[PDB]
Amino acid sequence: AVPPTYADLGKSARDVFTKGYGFGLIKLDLKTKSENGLEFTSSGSANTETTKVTGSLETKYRWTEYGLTFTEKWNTDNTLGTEITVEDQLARGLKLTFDSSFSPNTGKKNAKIKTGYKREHINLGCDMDFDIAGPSIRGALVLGYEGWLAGYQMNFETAKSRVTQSNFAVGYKTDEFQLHTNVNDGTEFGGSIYQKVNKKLETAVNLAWTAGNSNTRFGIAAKYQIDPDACFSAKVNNSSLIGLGYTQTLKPGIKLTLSALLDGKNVNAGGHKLGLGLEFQA
Amino acid sequence: AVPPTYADLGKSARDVFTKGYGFGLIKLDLKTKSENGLEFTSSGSANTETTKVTGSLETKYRWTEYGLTFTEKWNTDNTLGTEITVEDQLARGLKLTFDSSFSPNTGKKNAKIKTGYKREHINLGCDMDFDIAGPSIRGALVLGYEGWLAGYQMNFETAKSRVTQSNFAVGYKTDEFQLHTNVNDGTEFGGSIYQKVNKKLETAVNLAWTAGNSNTRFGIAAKYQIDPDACFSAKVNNSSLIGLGYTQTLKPGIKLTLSALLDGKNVNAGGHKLGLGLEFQA
Repeated sequence: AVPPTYADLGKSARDVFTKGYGFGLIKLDLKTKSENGLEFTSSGSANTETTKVTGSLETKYRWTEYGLTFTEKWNTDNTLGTEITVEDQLARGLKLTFDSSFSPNTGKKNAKIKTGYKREHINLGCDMDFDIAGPSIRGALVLGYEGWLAGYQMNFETAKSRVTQSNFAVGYKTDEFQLHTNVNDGTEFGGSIYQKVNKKLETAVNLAWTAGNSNTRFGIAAKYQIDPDACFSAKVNNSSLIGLGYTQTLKPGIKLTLSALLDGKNVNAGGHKLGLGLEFQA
Repeated sequence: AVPPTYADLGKSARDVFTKGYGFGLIKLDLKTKSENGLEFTSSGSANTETTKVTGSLETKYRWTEYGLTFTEKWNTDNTLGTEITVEDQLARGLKLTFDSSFSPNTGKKNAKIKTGYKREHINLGCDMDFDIAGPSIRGALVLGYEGWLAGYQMNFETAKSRVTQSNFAVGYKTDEFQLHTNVNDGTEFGGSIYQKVNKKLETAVNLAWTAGNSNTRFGIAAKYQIDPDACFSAKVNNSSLIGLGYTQTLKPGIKLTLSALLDGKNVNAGGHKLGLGLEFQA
């Protein structure tokens, strides 16, 4: 197989915890993809406690004839963004992205070049961040061998002339099961198991702990596809948090989400938080 | 005083009937705004009778140094739209709007120029619709004299080369009282009284009837601001419809509306119409 990128090691397990829940938010997501042409994505988020409302729109065109993508982004902080991508064009599995950002308000310019090469057993990348703050280089390599996966990931900040990030991951990955472990910066240790237990049930267990501290954090989560139109998520962690999430397809490509976060204390006050999401695909 | 535009004759009364009700819709609006800068709204609307779920974004920038507004709209059905407005710029009370619509999916283009001039006693407008169907021109004039209002409104469709619309209105307007009458096309007769009865109560009566039919339609409506956070609307018409609407600010910038439309008939056969609106304002 072609292995995942370094960032995607452990992603499935991460998804069982993160998708299906949006506590303290009212979320609106709109997607309109054309079989032959423009793709439009907008997201809008109200935080129900701060009354803050966030927004972003994205326009993306695929010229699938020349392996090209052009994207334009806009958000609520007046941050503008363009991204050009070339994939599979100079060689199979090579991907080159130029990404530029502009902020009319502040005049903050950012540019990035991201390069990726992947093939059977190997997934490499190298991101370059051009900045006033200072250029940094992020490199990643994932090697795979009969279901096993080994990866290394680094960041170099040129102004401080020092690696400021050095991450290792080891894992094992099938289509029904995933083991992931990592240590960031010789300091943060993490592990996860992901299980596709049947056609209707996904489960995940997550662990995290830190050099020099004897405590351990863990979470257990599930996702149960009741039928093709309804989906229940439940998760607990050892800080005493319980998350619940329910997703209902109302009409093809329209889904509605309710979620509740509950704490390990009283319920006659501002404890258990709520969330609502509506997702529309065209 | 500067009189309203032709379209806004009778608006207040119309508002008592229309605002605070959304029967057979579930609506969700998330908005953020800035004195200097952007204003932004993303919207989602389910029609519970058609099962149709609609989604919208709108971006507004007011450059009030140059009398400019730019507005940008997007929806699910692929329609895009821009509106540029110049006001008070060539002369006091002059307003010019440039309006374009585009469909990435239909290829359907629409363009409009709307011009308005207003000043003491006079409000005149002229809208040009540059349609494939065919250009049409709408003109309007409203004169006022000591609280009285008289207006004429016409539309010319260039493909049929004939006036297809000829409307007269006569009215009397104070800030606590409004009388409006009109006849459209020598055919549709209407009239309305609006009363701001106190700081908390608005009332409206509407009449409508049609040449060659002896029947009359009428409606009575109220709008009662219970306190600054809660608002009740009630209306009845002589088709036996009862509308109820209730608007509550739950937290500053979060407003919930419930509304019911009830027939005069059995309530155990599925004829009542419900609605729910939630607005989130940053």
